[PDB]
Order: sequence, then structure tokens, then C-alpha cells
Amino acid sequence: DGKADRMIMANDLLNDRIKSIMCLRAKQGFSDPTPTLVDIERTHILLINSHYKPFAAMGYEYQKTRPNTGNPTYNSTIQFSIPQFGDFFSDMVVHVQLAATSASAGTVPALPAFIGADDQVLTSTSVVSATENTTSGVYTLYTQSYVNQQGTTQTVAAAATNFVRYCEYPGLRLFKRVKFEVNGNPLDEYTALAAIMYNKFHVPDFKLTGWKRLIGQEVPVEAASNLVNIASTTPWGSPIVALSDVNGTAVTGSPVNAAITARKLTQVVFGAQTPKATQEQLNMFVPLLFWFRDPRLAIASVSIPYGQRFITVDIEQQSNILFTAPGNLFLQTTVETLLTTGAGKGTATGVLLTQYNRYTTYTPTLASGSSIDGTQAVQNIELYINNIFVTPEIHDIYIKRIGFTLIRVYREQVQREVNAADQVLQSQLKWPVEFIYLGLRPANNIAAGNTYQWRDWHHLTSVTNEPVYDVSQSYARVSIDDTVAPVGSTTFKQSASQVMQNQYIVPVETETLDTVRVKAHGIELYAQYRAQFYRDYIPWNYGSFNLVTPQDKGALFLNFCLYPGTYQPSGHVNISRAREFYIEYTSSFCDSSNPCDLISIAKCINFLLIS
Amino acid sequence: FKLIANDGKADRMIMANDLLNDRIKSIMCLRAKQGFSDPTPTLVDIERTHILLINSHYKPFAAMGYEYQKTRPNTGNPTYNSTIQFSIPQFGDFFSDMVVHVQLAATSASAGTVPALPAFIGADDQVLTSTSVVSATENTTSGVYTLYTQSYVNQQGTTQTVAAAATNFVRYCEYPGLRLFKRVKFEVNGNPLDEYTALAAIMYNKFHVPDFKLTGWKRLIGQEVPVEAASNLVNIASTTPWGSPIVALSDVNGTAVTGSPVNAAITARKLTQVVFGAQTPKATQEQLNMFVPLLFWFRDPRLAIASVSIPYGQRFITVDIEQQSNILFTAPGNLFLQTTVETLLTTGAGKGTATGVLLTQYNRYTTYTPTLASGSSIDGTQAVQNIELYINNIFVTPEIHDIYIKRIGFTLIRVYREQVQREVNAADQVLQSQLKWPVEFIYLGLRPANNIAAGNTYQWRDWHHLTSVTNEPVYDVSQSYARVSIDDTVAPVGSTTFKQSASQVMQNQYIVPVETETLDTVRVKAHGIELYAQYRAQFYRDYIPWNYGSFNLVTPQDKGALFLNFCLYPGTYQPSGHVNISRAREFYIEYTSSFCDSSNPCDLISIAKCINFLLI
Amino acid sequence: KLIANDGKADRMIMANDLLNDRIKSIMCLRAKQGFSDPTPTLVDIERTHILLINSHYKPFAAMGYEYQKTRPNTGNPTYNSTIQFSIPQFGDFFSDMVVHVQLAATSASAGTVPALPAFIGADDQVLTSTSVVSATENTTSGVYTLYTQSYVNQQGTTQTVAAAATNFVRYCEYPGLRLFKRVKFEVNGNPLDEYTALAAIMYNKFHVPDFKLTGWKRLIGQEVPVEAASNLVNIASTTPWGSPIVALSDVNGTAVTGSPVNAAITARKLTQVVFGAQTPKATQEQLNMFVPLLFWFRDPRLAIASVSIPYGQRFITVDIEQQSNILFTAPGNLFLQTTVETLLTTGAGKGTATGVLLTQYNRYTTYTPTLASGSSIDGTQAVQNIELYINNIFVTPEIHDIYIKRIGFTLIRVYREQVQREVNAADQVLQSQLKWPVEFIYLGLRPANNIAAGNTYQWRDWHHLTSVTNEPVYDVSQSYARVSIDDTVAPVGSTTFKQSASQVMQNQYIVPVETETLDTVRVKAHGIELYAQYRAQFYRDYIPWNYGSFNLVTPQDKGALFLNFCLYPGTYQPSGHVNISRAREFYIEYTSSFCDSSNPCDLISIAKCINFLLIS
Repeated sequence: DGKADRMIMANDLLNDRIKSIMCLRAKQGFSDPTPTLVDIERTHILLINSHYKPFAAMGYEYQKTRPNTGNPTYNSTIQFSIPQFGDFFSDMVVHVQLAATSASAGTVPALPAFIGADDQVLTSTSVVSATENTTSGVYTLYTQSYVNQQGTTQTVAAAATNFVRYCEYPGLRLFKRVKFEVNGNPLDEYTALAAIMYNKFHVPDFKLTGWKRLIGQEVPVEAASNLVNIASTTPWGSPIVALSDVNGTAVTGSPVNAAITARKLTQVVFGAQTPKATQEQLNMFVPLLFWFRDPRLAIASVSIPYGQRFITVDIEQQSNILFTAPGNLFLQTTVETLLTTGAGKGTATGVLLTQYNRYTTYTPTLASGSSIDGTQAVQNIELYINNIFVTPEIHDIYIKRIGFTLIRVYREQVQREVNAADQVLQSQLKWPVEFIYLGLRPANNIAAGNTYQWRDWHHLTSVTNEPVYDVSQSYARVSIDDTVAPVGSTTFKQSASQVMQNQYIVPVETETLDTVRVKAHGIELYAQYRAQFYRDYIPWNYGSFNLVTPQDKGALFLNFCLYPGTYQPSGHVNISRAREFYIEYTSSFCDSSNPCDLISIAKCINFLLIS
Repeated sequence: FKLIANDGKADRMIMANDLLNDRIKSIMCLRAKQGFSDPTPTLVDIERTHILLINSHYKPFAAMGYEYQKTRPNTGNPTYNSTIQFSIPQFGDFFSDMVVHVQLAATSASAGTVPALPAFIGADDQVLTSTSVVSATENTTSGVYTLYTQSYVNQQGTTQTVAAAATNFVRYCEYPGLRLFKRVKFEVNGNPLDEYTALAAIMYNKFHVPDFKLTGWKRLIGQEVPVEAASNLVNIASTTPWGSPIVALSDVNGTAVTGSPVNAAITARKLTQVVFGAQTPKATQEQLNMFVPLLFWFRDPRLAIASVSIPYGQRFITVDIEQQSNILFTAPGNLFLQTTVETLLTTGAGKGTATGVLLTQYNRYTTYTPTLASGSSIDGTQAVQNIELYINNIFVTPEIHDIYIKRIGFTLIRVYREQVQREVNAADQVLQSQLKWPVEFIYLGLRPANNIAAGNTYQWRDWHHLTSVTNEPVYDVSQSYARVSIDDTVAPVGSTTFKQSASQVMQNQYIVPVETETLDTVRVKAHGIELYAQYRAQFYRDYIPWNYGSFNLVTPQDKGALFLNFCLYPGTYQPSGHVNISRAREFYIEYTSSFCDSSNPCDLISIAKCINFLLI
Repeated sequence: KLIANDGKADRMIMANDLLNDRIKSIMCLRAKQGFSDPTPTLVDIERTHILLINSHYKPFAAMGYEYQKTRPNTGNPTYNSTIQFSIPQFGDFFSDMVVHVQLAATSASAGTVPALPAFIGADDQVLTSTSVVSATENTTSGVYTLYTQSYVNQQGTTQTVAAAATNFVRYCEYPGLRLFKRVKFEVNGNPLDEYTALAAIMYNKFHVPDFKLTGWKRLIGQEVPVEAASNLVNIASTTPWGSPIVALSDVNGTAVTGSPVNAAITARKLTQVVFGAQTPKATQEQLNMFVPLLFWFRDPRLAIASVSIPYGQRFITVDIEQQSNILFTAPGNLFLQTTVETLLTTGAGKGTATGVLLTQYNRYTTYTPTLASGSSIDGTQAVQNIELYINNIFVTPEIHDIYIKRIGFTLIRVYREQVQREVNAADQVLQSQLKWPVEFIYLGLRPANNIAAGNTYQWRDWHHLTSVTNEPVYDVSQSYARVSIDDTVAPVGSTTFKQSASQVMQNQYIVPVETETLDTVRVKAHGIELYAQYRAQFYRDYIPWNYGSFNLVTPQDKGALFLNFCLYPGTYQPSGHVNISRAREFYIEYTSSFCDSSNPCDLISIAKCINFLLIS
């Protein structure tokens, strides 16, 4: 007790209910006066309770189906029949098999143009130029050449082959258009734009690895290094470890022994998106994202019979799925500086060399005339259908008594934009709207000329590439006269080098939407709010484990229900307003020089009759 | 496939198809004799015993719609270190989730100077200029002459002059939106209906943000998100970056040589993670935009607060704003201390000194340390450019609203109750005097006082940690070697004309935040009666958040975050256990510490979520 | 402006014209029936419509829980033994269980530095106690190739052969999962339920989402990554590259490909480090684990009535793995230095050790961690403590006697495991362990070498269900150096302009590359196809993705397959099963590209079956 506990557990009420029921049962002549669990549960909940209810008998089995449209190819329409098997059919997934493929043989391209104006030489293996400076005595030499990973110089016009890679998420872009046909008319359909909105919003981490494996995305692999820290020792030489100045203070910049024993982890990827000489056979199981994937919403076969039900997949072109990438061929850019102090200093004939410096980078380079194989075959494509069976007695009752089923459908509109601000009528909305995926994707993300299209195609922002360099630094000193003391002498030579150890590319996102406003039949559904309200807050607050806060900085969620993703309706936009629906945007990026696509994918409510 | 509905005892208990078919036979026979035209049963008839796993049924909801609304403060121009009060406008029939948009101006550090150079290291040949400090240690017994050089450079390596211009970078503390709200208060009629501090905001950060909400959560409160970056190919199948002379060697006995690299088997590239947001030091931190959610109970739509139930005269959201000195910090910019040690091994006359002849071996060691510029601090004039309260307003039909007010009676609510007790004891029993309602659970921690100290150069990071964090360096070192013959007429092998040179240069340095836990054991006692026996802190940090809560309870990353649980479903609305106070008068949390003493004071932080009731 | 009644669409989703009619009716009946208040009841509305704003809850039959820890009946615990706990009489019910295991801090015994490797070259062979040197002459090219191998510590100091050296120690991955060979819940001498480490690793792969992973790893003694940030690598408007190569343009004005430019952003790198039980250390700290017991009655709803399983005949029995499968030797602070030097001379005796005019020098240096001879694990490492923690649930006496007299029975889930060793590339394996309805089956074909003592990666591969090979990734430091040895002749184009270059291994990573052992799987029971022959990715990737929601995690292990037969794996409510008639003649058929007589594998099949438990 007391007051707080009477309202949370009501244990004095519960006991009085027990005393009352046991007496009424004794009054009425029951052999066993002890109450029923149901009688207790009419007011109180039983936290420990192993009760369950039997389910009407039901089992499921998957089935595989080849298409009606002959041998599968890229850039073609593939249609499946939905065979007659179970009383209902439910979740679907399509196995796509793409042949192992390599690029055709090419050549080592021509060397770059001269950099320096002096001492210009061009051979089959290098291009050399120089800049003189007689004032400072520094002679700068530029050398550029092609090498492989081992550093062996490659000859111009000799053999060289590009690698091949897939775009990111090839399973999502391959199905250009997925549609469910019932009696000629599309019952529901979606595009790759709806598939990547699912990719951003509806794949939590406990499903992410398999999702990636399902649609052909490579999965990172964690790799452990040697020990980098070992307690009570150091990799640094003794002369720089644990120094103190003349005052007894520990020296800033003097390393001390490690306090822990630790090793590094790093992640490597070597899948379909990593360029390879041969991309081995790619097997994807692309799920079809239809409402009836939920078992409860399985579609009765009698209400949509065989012969009038089809799955139709439009297949993208190979040029948007498979790309070339640099192979074992690199451009080595090397700068050498020779500071001389004697006669002819700053030129090739200068004497008295005191300081030498070398700077060397490596850039992966494409081979000339090495392209993807246009004969790569779609080796297999098959539709997997989950078929649900029930007893004849319950099927009869269910078909006569269910009436209808609520369904959800995709409604998509793409609007090419060159305005920094615009009010775009959403003319595709027939039905009540639960929520809307919004995006302003730059046209350059899907441009053939964009060398990073394999990556940018699904991003909803303008992406720029920022290099991050690993640099190896070296120093060397040498005495060239054994009779002169080195310290303070020009016989004590200096040498240094900066060599590129590796290079990363950081994708830097520039958002294309600043503010979004929603107006419908003269009614403000959303005031002009920053894009971060729809990308961060709304996916964070709503949806529970069914709505993921998107990684993409350009993915916006226009919510109109309380529980997006759940079957029970919880809010929508009335059809009257949906028929005059406007999305007003503000952009810092879109203009006449930067076209962008206002992508809006709505999820609408619709009914479906039975029997 | 054939369905088998009745196979023995197991199927009879799980599906009960014989009974289901008997119920159908009975129901169709009764309906037929009672005069119905359609004897087939209703779906409810079947649902009274059996569940239908295929079922498209749903219920219509009482008509409902919602719309957000911006609201500005009653307290004028917003500033750091101030109290900001919002009115809760009269708009919807109910109001639910709330979020505050905060806009912090772009800011830079003031102009400063390159500080003075470090003191001499060696006792010999001391020279100090405006650009370097040089000293040396002689050793004529070994013939090794050690030269110490320290100087200031930028990233490109150009030497910077002492007292020349230099400017520090600026950074925001980690999770600045969580620290910015010193206190958040929802008050009606002068008294706080519920309130919480930044300690509750970080308790939420550790226990209630799973990964499918994290990226958006980090963006809402100003924490930078890592960005994955891909490298060049590091392994290419059938080749190697190692030079031929060392690749694929065998010894004289035919065995492959240990340490001889072979060709790669796969073609792989590396992934690295980079950050460049509010927590990364920058010359100019761009304008910071945050949408801080208010972690109140009524964020749940089911618990939306009826507008007529609270007068408009005295209903407010009141937020105390942290000071700028706890949110924005200076950090080293494009300025680095270069520490170089050089050893020269000579063998002739004067060996070990600067005049020794015949140099046989040379070594160079060099590190770089980011350095603060003198007199370059944060801009104190940084403006809080905008702050606005977003309130979700829910609208219902007039009929349901009138029914709801007259029939709801009350609502069950959850509130925060905070207590912080300063400790210098390794073990103590702390009476929890702010705990006074049915408590579902208690967040517990023992945060060292140094984590929030202005003297801690890592306060921007340590402030929300509940442990003692020390910084262990990890070094990336570039090793180089070189040999050169200075006499073209003498064979190099075995001659002192075959010189030696080597170098170790710091490529990069990482900082490993090493947590030393402050709690060894925890005990929960109420009136000389154990609610929790003395268990290791790892029982409350790892096991309880692992077993309970489902997706509502996240196993905390912080090694010091503990969860004292008293219910079966910590995240759900339905009550499932509590400790009432009630006889909880003498509620004690007893701890043991291997860290807390007179030299390392800590704050025992205990935040409980309690059940209370609001009458509508 | 709410609408509520816009067309047929709003009629079927909200049914507001129907609800208004129900309210208007209910008010008139109550008015006609003489009620004081005619406004309807929330239950009256909810008979048709769902209320999205509803603070309703039900009171729970009073309950509370408390944990209790007990010691084994079998005295001091050791490796390779059976430990048995009694379940003490405490609460009305007992629920989740977790076992605290404490393993003493441990280190390897003292050993020696092993013998140096054999000669590589055929010429100029020298064997020291500190290095082994050989060479390969080449008079045609003028290249003298010198091979040197030695032993060093991390700092690089040379270690003498047969001098002192000690190995480090490491724990296998997921030690808490392998430590328990078998875990038994025993009643009346009969095993009521039991599982092995194989079931534990199946749970580790399929039922630990990311919001529970950190705590899960800490419970079973797996080290947790620690994120560490570096110095700024990019700084806006500057570069680490020296100016001679920065922002170059060719003679035509075009920017030079390969010429770096200033950075556009300012960024740090994030790397991850581990330093726990799996990282080799001179001394591993005292390992403390709280290993949960993965029985069905962990669910609070499914707590076991203390009366229904009497005291004195109920036990938890745990078989403990041998020490040699839990704790392993790993290389310590001893490294094999492999150095190749090439000397390009052109004068008399070129290509031999007597070459004169040295033009180019190259050094290639790798390091390989090396085991010390005679340094092994401490076989006297004690199990310092092991205790079983049991949650005890207390309920009111009135509800206790009612529930025990009325619940009848409870559904339980039990493990049923079979391991079939295979050398056949394809086989059809009868599952004799299956006797009861099966919800789903964890499947794998684990290579026998993953648990073989001869495998030096057994500490890692034991829980993997594929064949793992080790692919090195090398971080290589490249350096160049040029020096003029004659100050009277111009360096350019002269043999006095000497060249030197070095490649030194900076670090090396091991990539675990998984080779799948299962190609296709087919499920055939009672001559009936429940699963056709489908690729292994259907069971590994598609099924865990589609089913189970947050209760079924997609497995990272490429060899983990999930054969599902219910709609909702992870829920207590039954949702489908394989019936007993078919379960008694049950076949799992596989095809393999890996398994043959040179690579024996174990087909591991662990099914979750449904059984029942009577009450008392």
C-alpha cells in the first residue's frame, strides 16, 4: 500500500473479487469454487501466464518459377506467372544470376603533357620535364610514368586491361520497374526510386547484412593487425623515448612506453563493388516490396485466380549496372628538387648538391580501349512465392466473411527542376496518403558522364570527392668526406622523400533541399520547416523499429500517420486535399546549371474485394 | 505439400482441429435451426477459441489529425547561460511530442601568437633562435653525438616563427544538444510537473537509442556522424606491392621462407571512417543546427495531454541553457611542435662531439605534437541565433473529445527524480532522499569530478562519460633505411665507406580513450532489507540491460552506466513492477570503488523514472 | 480543420458517420433508461472504433522479483569437469539464469628465442647467435643480393638465439560460449532440456541484435572495439604534401593528374582498437563472465512454478571445456626480421661481395611475430569463482493457488542437436534427434579443422561455420634517398649521384576469408518436400531477413543457415511447425564444393522443438 499501489495493482479489489466469485460459485452449486483465470483477467493482468490459443491449421511452402518471356537479358521486360499452389500466396523474392564477366583487353594510354618548360624528353616509359631556377639554385625535375602495383614500369601502347565493378546496390537498380498485374491492370507497382527509399528507411541493422547480401551489396570484413601497443615498451628508438629537459620536465613530443597492449582493427571489402579483373558470378535474391509480404495480408488465390495474375519486372541496361574501373595500372607522378650552390646552380649542370627531395604520388588510371563485356548473360532468373495452405473448413468461412482487405500502394512522381524554389503539384495522388518519401536528386548522379555514377546513383544529395592521403616521410644524411667533421659542413648531405602510401575518397554530401512545405486544398499540413526536421526528427520520433533514421543526408519523410509501417491505419491525408496537393521546396543547389529531380513516393491506402 | 491438421497429442494441443471442426458443425447446425439463411459461422465465432494467422481485419479509428507548430520564447532574445520560457499555445485538443530547434552562430577563435619554444634538452651546444631550439649531448666513450631540435611548423612543414600570428581551432563538446539543456522543465501553476537535467539526457543517450535511430539522434543533438571512405586497392589478386627480391623465396632446403611475402589471393580495398563535424577542430565551426527532443512521457501519442485539462495562464516549457564555456572549446589548429633527435656515430678524433670525423651511422627520430596558440580563445560574442519550440497538436472530433474528458478520469505518467551525491569514499551507503514515488528503475553512475573540470583538456569528450578516462597514444611510424658508398674505388661490403642512414618519422597519432571503472559492486537496500545483494557492477551494466527491455533497452557502451531494474518491461507503458516509497524512506544505494578516494572525488549519480498520476 | 467524412475512403478507415450514430443512440438509451449521465463509456466506443489517444492500462496481479546466487554442490571448480548447482527454494517462480565465471589472471611460462631460419642464398653463408646471413651472386647483372634474418623486439633490439623469451596469452573468441560444453536442466534425473556450445554459437549468430551486442559480448568475455580519433589529416586550404608537387599545371594549363591540391574539408580519421581477452598480452587480466543460460523459461511470462518442479530433484549441470581449448599461446615481444638488400655495382667483381662502383641500393624489410620455444599456458590456472544467479518471482498467495490450480500446462521449447561428420560432397542426412514438432532448425557444415589443435587459428575459427583462410594485407613504408659523393661533378646524369630506397613493413592485417561449405540445402520429411533444393543464401540471407523481426538477426557467419517452419520464430504463441509423423523420418540434404576426404566437416543441425510441462 497505499494510494499509488491501489491504482497500479488494485490488490484489495482483486482479493475482494476472488472472495466474491468463490462465494457465488459455492452458492450456485459448483464443485470447484476457485475462480477461473478468465474471471481474474476481467480486471487484472497476469504477468506470469503461459496461456496461448490454438491457431487454425495452416502451413506454407515456397515454390520456384521460370518466366514466360523466354531467355532473360538486360534491357528487357520479364513477366512471371503466379502458379496455383496454396490457398494464399505471400512473400516473394526473385533469384537473379549474372554471369562472371571481365573487360576486353586494352592498352596503356599516352603519357601526360610536359610540366616543366626545360629538358623535355618523351620515351615509351616516361615523360620528363624541368623548371630551372638560377636565383635560388633549385633545379626541379618532373617525371610521370605508368607502373603496376609492384612498381614495374609499363610501356605506352602495351597490353593493359580494366577491372570491372557493379554499381552499389545492384539488386535495387536492376529491377527498373516491378509491378503486380491483376486482370490486365497494375494493382501496384514501384521503381528503383521506391526500392532505395526502402533501402534508406526500412532496413535496421539487425537485417542489414542479409539485405546487402540479398541485393548484391558487398559486406565489410573486419581484419586485425599485429600489436601496435605493447605495455612497457615502444616502437620508437631509445634516443627519443622518455626525455627530460634541463629543468627536469618531461619533453613534449618524446614518446613514452605504452600503457596497454592493443592491436588495430580495420575493414576491407572485396565484393561486387570492389573492382576486379574478373567479377565472379553474382547471385542476388531481390525481394519484391509488396504489401502482401505480411503473412496476415496474404492474397486469397480464389479472389485473384490463375491466368489473371502476373509479376512483371523491367530490367535495367547493363551500362547502368556494370562499369569499368582502373586495374593493375597506376600513373606515378614524381617531383625531384636538387638544390645546388656551385656553378650552374638551378640547372641540370649545377655542382655542389646539399639537399635532395622527392615527392611521389600514384593515381589509378584506366586502360585505353578496355570496356565491359556486352554479351554478359543473365544466366538465371526465377520467382520464389510463399504459398499458404489452410483447412477447407476455415477457407470457406474466411472467403465468405472477410469482405475486403486494406492494401498499400506506391504512387511516384518525378519532377525535373531548375528552380531554386518551387511549388510542385503532386498530381499522382489518387488515394489517402499515409506518408511520402521526398528527395531532390541531382541529374548528375545518374549521368553516364559521372565517373562515380556506380556510387552516386542512389544518393539524394550532390556528392563531391575529397582525397585523404597516407604519406610516408623519410630523411637521410650522409657524410661524403671521412676527413671533414660532418656537423656544419656541406659534405653532410641531406635527403628527404614524401611517398604516397594510400589514398581514400571521402564522399562529401551537399544537401539539395533546405526547406519543405506541404499545402493541400488551401491547408497547411506542414509549415516551411528545415529539411533536417523531416530527415532526422520525424524518422527518429516515429515508426519504432519500422522506421530507420536515414544515413543519406537527402532523404526526407513527410509523415501523416501516427504509426508508419503498421497495418492498423493511424492517420492519412483525405482524398479531397490529396487531389490538390503541393510540395513547396527551397534549395541552395538547384539552378539552371544543376538540374535536379524532385522525387516523391507516396504510400496510399486502398481496398481490395475478396472471393 | 499436404496440410496435416491432426497428428497425435502435439497437434491436438497446438491446433485443436478436431474441436475447431466440431465448433463449426455445431455453429452451422444452430444457425440453421434458428432460421438464419446463411449458416456459415462468423469470423468472431472462430476467434472465440482459435486465432486466425491470415486475417485482414482492422478497426476504424475515431477521426484524428495532427499538425506541428513553432513557438518563440516569452523571454526575448535567446542567449547562453539564461532561462528560456515558452508558452504552450491553445491550438489542438491534445499536444504530444515536442522538439526545440536551436541555432548557434558560426564562430572562430581569436587571433593569437606562436608560443615560446621548449627548454633546452642536451647540456652541450645550446642555441636558441626565433625558429628553433637546439641542444646536444656528447659521448666520447661511444662516439655517438646526439642532437636535439624542436621547432614549430604547420601541416605542410613550413617553420613558424615564435610570437608570429597563430589562431586556434574551435570545437563543440560531444553531444552538445544534450549538455546545452542544463535543465528542462514542464510546469503548470508555478510548480514543476516534471523536469530533468543533462544527466537524464545522457542517461537516455546510453540506454534508449538503438542503432536504427542513432544516426538521426546524433544529428538532432549535434554529434558528428562518421563517413565511410574507400581506399585504393591494397591487395590485387596474383600480384604484390613488395619488390621482387623479397617475394616468394625458398631457403636452401626448399622450404618457403618465413617472412617472405607471396602474391595476394583476393582483390580488396580498405574502408576507413572519417569525421568532420561539430566535434572535429576547425578554423571555423559552421552554424550549428540542432532539434533537441524533450524527453517527457507525453511524447507517446497515447499519452497526449488534453489542452482543456491545463489552463493557458500558467503552462510553460522552461529550459535553462548551459554556459558557452561548457559547450564550445578551443583546440590546436595548423600549428605543430616538431621534436627531432639526431644521432651521429663517428669513429675518428673527437668522436661523440660535434667535431668528430668519419661518420659511419646516422639516425633521425621525429614526432609532431599539435600545439595551442597563445592568447587564442573562443569568441564570447557567439550569438544564439534562433530557438523555437515545436509542439505536435492533435485534433479530434467534438463528440469524442467530450466523451474523453468525462470518462478518462486520470492518466498514468512517468517522471524523473534526480539525486547527485559527491563522494570521496571507496565504499559508502548513500540514502536516496529525492526518491519518493513508485520507481520503475534507476540509472546509476559514479562520474569522476575531473570529467567536468575546466582543467581537464578532454572535458569536451569526458563530460558525459561515467568513468575515469585516460588517453593512450597509438603511433603510426614511418621507418626508412639508406646505404651509400662514398668511394667508387673501394668495395662497399664490409667498409666504413658504406654509410648507414635511417629515419623514424611520426605519420599519425591516435588517442585511445581507456576507461577505468569507478564502481566495483552495487547493493540496493530498503529498511535493512536487500532489494539487490552486493553484486559486481558488471551485473547491472551488462546483464540487466541485456536480458530486459527488448528494443527499448540498449546495452550501454559506457563501462560506467548501470541499470537498477524493478520491472519486467522497462520500456513499455503497462506497469510491470515498482518499489514504492512508501517504506522506501531509508532507500540506500551502496557502492564499492577502487577509484574514488580523497584524490579522485566522484559524483554518485542516481536518476529514477517514477510512476505518478495526472487527473484530467 | 479536421474532415472525418470525405468520401468512401474516409468512411472505411474512420467510419465517423457510424460512430456519431452510435454516440447519438447511446446517449438516448441511457436517457430513456434513467441514467444521470447520458454520455457514453470509452468501452462503448471501443466496441467498434479504436482510440488513438488512450491512457488505459490494466492493473497487474501483484508481483516482484529478486535475484539469488548459489554455489555448486561439487566443491572447488576446475577446467574439464562437471559443475552442478541446486536451484534453491526462494520464490514462487524462478526465471532467467546467469552464471558468473571467474578465471585467474594468467601468463605463459618462460622460454627461449628459437633457432634462426636456414640459409636463403648459396653464397657467403654466415651463422651468428644473432643473425643468419646468406647471399646470391649475379655477375651478369652486377646485382649482389644479400639475405639477412634476425630476431628483434618491438623497439628493434636484436635478440640472441636461446636467450630468454616469453609468449603472450590470449583467449579464444567468445570464451563464455565455448567454456560450457554442455548445460543441463535436470529434473528427477532426466535431462529436461540441454544445449551445447554449438547451440550457444547459433544464438550468438541469430538472436543478438546490435542494441544488445555490446552487453552480450561483455557477458561472455569477448573484447569490445574502442573507437580512437587521430590528428587532423585534412585541413581546409592547406596540405601535408610539399609545395613542389601541389597544384601543378602542365604546359597547356590543365591541372596535373596526380598533383594533389589543397583540402576542401577539415577531417580526422577514426580507427578501432581492441585490447581485451582476445588480444595477446604478457598477462591476461582476471576474466569475469556472466554467461546467461539460454533456456526457454528466461521469458518472465514462462517462469516455472516452484511447486511444479519440486526442490531437491532440480539441478543445473554444466560441463566445462578443457583449458587448452579456451586459453592459447600467441607470439609476444619477439619478431623475425626478414631483410633483403640488393647492391648494384658495375666495376670489377660486380654482382659479388667484391663489387666496386655501387650505383643503386635497395632494402626490403618485413617482420613476422614469432613464438618462443618452450613457452606454454599455465595449466594450474584456477577457476576462482563460479556461481549461478537465479531470478525469483514472488506473487500473492491468492493468485498463486488459483494459477497453479488452473493453468494446467505450459509450452516449452527444447534444443535437439545432431552432429554428423561428413567426407561426402553431397549427402542426405537423417535427423534422428527429432522427435517432437519443430519450429525451426539451425544448420551448418563446420570444417573439422576449425576445432583442431593443429590449427593455430582455432582460437578464432572454432565458432565459424565455413572454411577460413588468412589473407595478409601489408602497410608498406616506401622511401627514397639520393646523395652526390663528388662535389666537383654535377649530380644529374652521373654515377656519383647514388640511389637508395627502402620498403619496410609498417603493419600487417589478417583478413579472415570465408569459403562456404554448403552450396544447396533441401528438406524432405515423410517423403514430402518442405524445402526444395535451394541455394544456401536462401536460408542464410533471405529467411532471416524476412521472418522474425527484431527477434531474428541476419547472421554475419556465411555458413549459418536457418530452416524456418513457423511464421514468427521468437514468439511464444505457436505459429507453425513440422508435425511428428514427418519429424520421425526427416532428411536434410546438402551439396558441397568444399567437403571431401581431405576436408572432413561436421553437419551441425540444432532444432528448436515444442514440448509441454504439467503443473502441480
